[PDB]
Amino acid sequence: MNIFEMLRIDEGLRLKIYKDTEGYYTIGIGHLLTKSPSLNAAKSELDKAIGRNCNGVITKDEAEKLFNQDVDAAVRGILRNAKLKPVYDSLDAVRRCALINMVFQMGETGVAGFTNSLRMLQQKRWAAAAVNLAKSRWYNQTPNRAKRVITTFRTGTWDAYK
Ligand SMILES: [Cl-]
Ligand SMILES: [Cl-]
Repeated sequence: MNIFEMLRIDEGLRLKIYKDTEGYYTIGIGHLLTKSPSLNAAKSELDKAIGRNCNGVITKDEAEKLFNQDVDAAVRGILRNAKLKPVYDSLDAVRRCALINMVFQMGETGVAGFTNSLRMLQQKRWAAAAVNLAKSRWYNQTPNRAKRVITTFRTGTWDAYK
């Protein structure tokens, strides 16, 4: 299992603009287009992102291209971030994937705000970190996806995804 398979399970693949769980305009494998109500702000952001007139529809190849960009942006974002980097560096490979997962979904800024959870992970206090992570809007809004990520942090294995 790897980061790509993991995120593909959590986000799905959609070739048509669609609205995410929060009502935001998204496409492909979890690629946020805009936080704006406007479907047109979305179709435009979309053509700008793809470099063609898409009219809200992209191909598989295009979805995977955006996905590669986003995973790469997530990983570099973490490595540049004074708060995230030390956590990432202290973790084993599987748990590193779990942190990338959260960063991909909530952005660098959102995750960096999980101060206490971050401390616990860095302290290798698995069980306590799992309990803390669950006390969040994140967990309450997308519980099944959050539980899979949380179990990943707790156990250090891919069990939740297999
Ligand atoms: Cl809560
Ligand atoms: Cl969910």
